[PDB]
Amino acid sequence: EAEKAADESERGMKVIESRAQKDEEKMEIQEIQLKEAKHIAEDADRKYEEVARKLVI
Amino acid sequence: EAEKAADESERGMKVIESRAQKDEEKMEIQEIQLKEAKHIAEDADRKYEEVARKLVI
Repeated sequence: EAEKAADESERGMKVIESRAQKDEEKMEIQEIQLKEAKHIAEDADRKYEEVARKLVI
Repeated sequence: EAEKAADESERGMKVIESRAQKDEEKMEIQEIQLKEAKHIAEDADRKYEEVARKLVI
């Protein structure tokens, strides 16, 4: 009985760990995309303010 | 042997569940901030285009 319980727990542990690792990898990719979005936002903001100042002059 | 295996399996399942929930939260917040940043980027690009045209005029 204990052997059966241990094997079932082992299988559940392995599958849940695999799914967690894959979702973690995708989360890392999402963070990379967020960083790129941050950079694009900052660059565009600088563009806009510079152009507005030049237009005023 | 079975007792020790069961204890280790329980601890591993606990830690994997905690890490999985952490990953889900990170994925959610990453997606939210990503969408907000993309919308801000769209707004900035539109503003840049409009002010550039006015500047040429």
